[PDB]
Amino acid sequence: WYDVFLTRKYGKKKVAC
Amino acid sequence: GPLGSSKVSEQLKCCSGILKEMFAKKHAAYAWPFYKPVDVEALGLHDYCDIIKHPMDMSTIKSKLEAREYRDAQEFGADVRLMFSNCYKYNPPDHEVVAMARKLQDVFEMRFAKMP
Ligand SMILES: [N]
Repeated sequence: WYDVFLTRKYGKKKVAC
Repeated sequence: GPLGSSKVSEQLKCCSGILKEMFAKKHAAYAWPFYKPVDVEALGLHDYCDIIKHPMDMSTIKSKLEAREYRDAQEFGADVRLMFSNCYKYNPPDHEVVAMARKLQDVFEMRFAKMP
């Protein structure tokens, strides 16, 4: 799943899993 | 010899099998970014719609196929490839999600290359 906090924080996809 | 009339119907049966494989839990570790539409606003990807004209994902493809919205295998394959090529346009080439896309696309293209 996406790390939504970090995806929003840098405006690029960050994977959480 | 005799004529036939069912090329289209067997093509789409093949397509459901490919999509079923793509959705199989066996691939979940790299398929999950493609299950659902990119949630552009929630994820804060404010540039996504500047780069991507036509978003696509496997849930949408599944809905279209089950609603008979593909004429043939070519139309189904075009949406599958659109979802992957969107990924490759939007994300940097060394991004983890691009590697996941290329791996899942191998699953699709291997089977899509075969005669039905
Ligand atoms: N992950």
